[PDB]
Amino acid sequence: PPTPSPFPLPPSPSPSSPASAAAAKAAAFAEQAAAQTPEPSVLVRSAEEWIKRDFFFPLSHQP
Amino acid sequence: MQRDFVDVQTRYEQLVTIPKNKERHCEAVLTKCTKPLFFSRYFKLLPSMLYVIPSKAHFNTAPVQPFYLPTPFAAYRRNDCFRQLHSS
Amino acid sequence: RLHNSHQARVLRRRHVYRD
Amino acid sequence: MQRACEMVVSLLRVDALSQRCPFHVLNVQILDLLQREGLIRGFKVDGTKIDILLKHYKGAPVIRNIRVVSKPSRDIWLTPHELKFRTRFNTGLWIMQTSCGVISHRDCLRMGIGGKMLMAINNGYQHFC
Amino acid sequence: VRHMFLPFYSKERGPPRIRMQVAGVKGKRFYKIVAANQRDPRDGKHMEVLGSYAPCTPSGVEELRLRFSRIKFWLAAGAAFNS
Amino acid sequence: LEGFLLSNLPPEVTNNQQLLSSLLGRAGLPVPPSASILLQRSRLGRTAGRCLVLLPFPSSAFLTGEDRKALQTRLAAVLPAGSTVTACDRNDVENCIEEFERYFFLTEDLQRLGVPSNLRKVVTLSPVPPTYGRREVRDLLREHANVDVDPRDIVFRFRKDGVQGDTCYVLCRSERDAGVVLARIQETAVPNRVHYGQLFGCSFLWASRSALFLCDSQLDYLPARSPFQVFTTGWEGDVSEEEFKNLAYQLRLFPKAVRKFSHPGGEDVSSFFLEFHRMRDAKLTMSRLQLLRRRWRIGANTPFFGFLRMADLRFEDDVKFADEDSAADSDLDEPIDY
Amino acid sequence: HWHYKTWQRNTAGYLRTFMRNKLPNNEMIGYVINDKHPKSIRVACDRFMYVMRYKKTFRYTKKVWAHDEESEARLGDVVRIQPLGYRIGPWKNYVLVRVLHKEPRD
Amino acid sequence: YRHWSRHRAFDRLRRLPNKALRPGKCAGSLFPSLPASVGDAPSVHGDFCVVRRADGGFHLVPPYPPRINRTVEPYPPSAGNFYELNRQFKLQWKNVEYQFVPKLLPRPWGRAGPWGGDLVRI
Amino acid sequence: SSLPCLLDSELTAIFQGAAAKITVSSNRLFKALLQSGILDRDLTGSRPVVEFQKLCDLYEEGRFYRTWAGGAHILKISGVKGLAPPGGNLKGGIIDGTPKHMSYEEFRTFVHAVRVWLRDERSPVPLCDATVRATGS
Amino acid sequence: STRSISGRLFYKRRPLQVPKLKPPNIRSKWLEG
Amino acid sequence: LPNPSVPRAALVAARFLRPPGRFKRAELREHPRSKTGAFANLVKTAVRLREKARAFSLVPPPRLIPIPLPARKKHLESVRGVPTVSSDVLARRLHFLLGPAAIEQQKAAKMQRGLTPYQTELFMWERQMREIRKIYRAQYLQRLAEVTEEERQKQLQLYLQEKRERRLRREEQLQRIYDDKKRRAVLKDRMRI
RNA sequence: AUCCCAGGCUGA
RNA sequence: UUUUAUGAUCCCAGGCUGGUUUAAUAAGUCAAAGUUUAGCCGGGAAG
RNA sequence: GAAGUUAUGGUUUGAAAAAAAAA
RNA sequence: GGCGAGAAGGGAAGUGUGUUUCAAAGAA
Repeated sequence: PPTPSPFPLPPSPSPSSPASAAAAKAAAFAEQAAAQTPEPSVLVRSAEEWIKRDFFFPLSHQP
Repeated sequence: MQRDFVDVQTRYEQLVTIPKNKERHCEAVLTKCTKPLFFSRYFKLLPSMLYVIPSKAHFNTAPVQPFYLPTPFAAYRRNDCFRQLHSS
Repeated sequence: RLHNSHQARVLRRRHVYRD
Repeated sequence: MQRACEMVVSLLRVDALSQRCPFHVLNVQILDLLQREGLIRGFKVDGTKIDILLKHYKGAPVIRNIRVVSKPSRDIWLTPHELKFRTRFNTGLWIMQTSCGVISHRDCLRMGIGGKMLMAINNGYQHFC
Repeated sequence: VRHMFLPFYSKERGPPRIRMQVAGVKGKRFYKIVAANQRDPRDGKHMEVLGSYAPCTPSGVEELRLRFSRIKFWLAAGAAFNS
Repeated sequence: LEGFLLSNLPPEVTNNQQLLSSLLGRAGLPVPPSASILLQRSRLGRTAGRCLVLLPFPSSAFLTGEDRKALQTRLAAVLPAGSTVTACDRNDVENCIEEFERYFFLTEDLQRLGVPSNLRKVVTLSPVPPTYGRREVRDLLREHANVDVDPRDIVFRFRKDGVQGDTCYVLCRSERDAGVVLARIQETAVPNRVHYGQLFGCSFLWASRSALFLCDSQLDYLPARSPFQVFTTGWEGDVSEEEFKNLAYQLRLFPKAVRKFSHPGGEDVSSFFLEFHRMRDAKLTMSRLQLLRRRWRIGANTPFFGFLRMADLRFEDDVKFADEDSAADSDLDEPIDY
Repeated sequence: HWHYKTWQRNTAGYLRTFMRNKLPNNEMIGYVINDKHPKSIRVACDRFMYVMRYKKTFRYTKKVWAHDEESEARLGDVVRIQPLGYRIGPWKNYVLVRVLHKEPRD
Repeated sequence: YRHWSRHRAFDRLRRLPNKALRPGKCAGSLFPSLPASVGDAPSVHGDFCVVRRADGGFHLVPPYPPRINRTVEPYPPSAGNFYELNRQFKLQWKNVEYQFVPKLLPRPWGRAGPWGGDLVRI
Repeated sequence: SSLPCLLDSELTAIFQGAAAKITVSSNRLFKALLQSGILDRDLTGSRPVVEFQKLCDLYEEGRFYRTWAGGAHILKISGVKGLAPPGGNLKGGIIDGTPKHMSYEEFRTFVHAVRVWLRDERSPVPLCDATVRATGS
Repeated sequence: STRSISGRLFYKRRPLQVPKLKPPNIRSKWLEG
Repeated sequence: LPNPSVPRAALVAARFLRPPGRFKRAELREHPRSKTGAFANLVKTAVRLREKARAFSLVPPPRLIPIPLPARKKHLESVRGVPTVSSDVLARRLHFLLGPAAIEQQKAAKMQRGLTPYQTELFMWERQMREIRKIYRAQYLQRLAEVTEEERQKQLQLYLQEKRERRLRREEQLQRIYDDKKRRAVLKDRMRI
């Protein structure tokens, strides 16, 4: 069964550059969404769509 | 039932299907029954299909509502092409 | 940004001048 | 990319307290990753240049090696299950650029995202391209 | 034929069937139960591997491995088979 | 330009009078709360998906090609996607009105054709161009066969979308007339449309006996007995079911069951419905019947045998029509072979 | 023509070059290199191949003739084109879909 | 390789590939609808035609006149010992004749197919 | 009103004049047809003059080049290099753009089609494209 | 070490620049393999 | 030019008909040619049809203006032809067919003159086979419908997630770039002053 | 053009 | 006017594809390219 | 049925057609 | 009279063959 876990809130004093901080915020939210959302089968989408998703989003924890 | 296919089917038709068909308003179309039988190496014919039209004895083929055709559509009616003799 | 072909360079321009 | 491949030289100095390198936002982000990993004492941004204050331990420097992977004339990308194999059994830092920012190969592996391999710090002798 | 199973029917090769391809080596022979078209080569083109059948086995009992759900699916699709 | 024919209208639009009127008003045609609307409905009061919009023609008689283009573009833009819009002149309007009438009164015409006495008098013509009607079929038969048939016993096969099929059934006044039609109408060139005062497009019509009708109380539930049934006729009058079983065995016909059909009057010929175990057996028996026809030298168009099939039934209470039910699995009764 | 092996087709470089090449409906992007003929344009399109041996991607140019119903694609404009499945006349094989960048005129 | 400069060959017979008849696709469309995908749908019957039979039935027949590749010499080389190497296939009804020789066409072939010809009535 | 059909004698005269079995380039055929003014007479019977541009557009849209095997000469000349469209072979190459040389029957069919299309452009009810698929909703 | 795959024509240039030593068993070339 | 005329019914009915092989093709072009049908002469048919059609005015081919197809993402839809029969009925039928009742029904099947005992049981045996084939189709279709409902839900959720997050990223980037340009423009204007 | 057709229709 | 050093014009030679195990922290797909029952394809003619 | 698909070896010996003009 | 029948083809074709990514409905 799935075991969702809390994702730590990114710090909001910045220990890095502002661009790094923004990337960290976006990455945290994206990884939480990827953990909490499932994925359908290959046949729903095309090869190029899957490749684009793979390179743009963190992989889902529930294939 | 140990009673045989024809016997069981006929009895069920007598008990249930026939009264239902008599009470239900019916209609006849030729859309799906016209499909030809697929050819094979041992059968390459288009034999005539016998369409068994429902009869009024077992089916209530009367219209639910009378036919309607108002003006100015009536002025175009081809009176000679049908024997139904429609009127407003 | 690797492939700076003619089409790539045309499409990669935010503004007329890079001040 | 050119600026990062240049900053490799400034990072690989020995017998120096601090060294300068060319400025770039990508350089700043890689320096942020390095400081979070505790490989440099710090750095300062001064106009066209960045002054990196390096860290040492028992004489030798903390940064013992830098292997460049992605050059401006050739990108290198990896799927998660290729990154796992390539970084197998190594304590070094492989810097990865992804849609989620410049992170470490361990963050990339946990996220399962496709990334671009830029540099390997203290990776010993482990490379494929 | 229902629209879903049309690709399973080949104009050049014929309708789908559930049959057995020879497998193994000279002497040691078993069979791979597959779904193919009627005019495909016996050991050649096929659509799916549905199981295997070994009449001679060390245990002395004929062994039959089958994907039950897939056999049901191909029977529903209309694959023919022999005695 | 007399009007527009809208086809494949969605059921929502067909059923909602207000929506269609509002759409036409937005397009430009003023529909009174002027242009007139007529829907295609069957005897069950169910819209077939076709609408005829007759423009006001004390004034539209001065319309031109530009006006036609503008109005058609506006109608196409306004109406739902998937529904086609066509321009109709007076001939097209007449054809549409006759088509709606025949669609409504198809059942009675089918019963009248199926009257058992007309078994050998119905001729099937195909492919009839859509512009043709009963009068056009009568004229064609007169011209190309020198045969006169009643223009009121001609029945067009309809499609699931309400549009006429390319098949006609004509009740010739005599079996001689039917045979003459069959012999004459073979690959006959026929104009497709009358436009600009000329004849445009050629269609090659054929005649045959490929749709036999029988309406009787003895056969209403006959087809339900089995799916593999072959009708046959042209035998001697006095032969009973057992004698015909013996005759069929002698002729090397092997039916699972035999059912004689008799109707009041006309005992010169005895008709029998044979029943078989498999569709393969039915088809092979039909092939042997064709062979026996050829070896016996009877007319190739003579009514000898056929494949029984109940006409599609539609009932008022039905929500999904059996012919339109995508879940049907009757194809499993007919294995495919190459 | 070049055939990639099964394992090669799973690599990140191959997948990313395939993603770059592919578009919905097999559309392509290019720029106009010929606008003399009416309702026609010759378009140069960037196309990439991944070389396994050296683990890098090189770019080449694909030049095709498309159909332009109107007259809106001049020389040096960036456009998106779609294949037809048939050859209109002796040359044209694509159809203009949209104009991305327009070189200033007049 | 050769990057030399040479004059165009005007009198050379350019040979073409051999292609056989396509059986067709049972999953194809006899009467194609509006295509939602770029490209014509395949034909159910391919290069064969349904035609009436002498026994009252129908059967599939190859096209006439034959689709031939005349850019290549007849094979085997001894084919002339048994065949008419210049055989011609005419289309004449009464006094009207048609000159039609199928030949390969440029791609994309699509629904129309690889072969075509001109309209020449005599 | 009505659309009279042109005379085979007049069409043969125009075809032979353009030429001076027999195939004549579409350029010469179109120029001769436009000079004869026959289309103008048809339009007057059924506002501006027909243009060489209009003839070219109708020829393209009717796509007679594909229908009457207008590209077989490409395969005759180039060979296998003629199969692929422009750009199919990344090396490049020359593809002849010669428009089709119509025979008499092909020219007659083209003329009939042109007259019918020109009539349809103005007639309230056309022969072709009388039905248009709705796109909005 | 990647200076030999510079530019766009690496895939045709670099495969030409390789060792050109004699075949291992060219001493018996007249046996024709 | 045209092919010999043949009904659309024959066109449809020949869907699964295997085309002739090499020898069967050779058998159709022999000289005795006894197999040729009515109005099916190879040399004459096309010309005859052309001449008959010429008697009337030819309708011109369609004018085809090429347009680009729109780009729409593939969406999984609910299965259409799903029987509504009940799993209880299917279970009863399967129990009958796969139990010992089918063999007894085969034994009890009646014979017709001309058939051996095996055939009369085979035909009844095949009658049960047509039933079980229909039972498998219903179960497979219902299970597929359930799986498709699940998959449709998953795909919808994934699409919504991706769309929302990409929209947020684009909004952030646009805001940042807009502020940058906003300051740059004022700086440049002051320099030009 | 009249050799064949276990192919057809017609003639007041 | 159309192609052309991104190789046009223009010679000679070659159909393409798959095959499970596979040692070494060299593998989670054998890892630029090496196959073996097989896959796809490979005119027409009694004139 | 459609859309994309790096060429290699023989060392190779760069411009080829159309059009214009010519008689 | 009816079905099946290529000694299971390497004789053509280089930007070709094949591969990869797709798509293909009657009963309208």
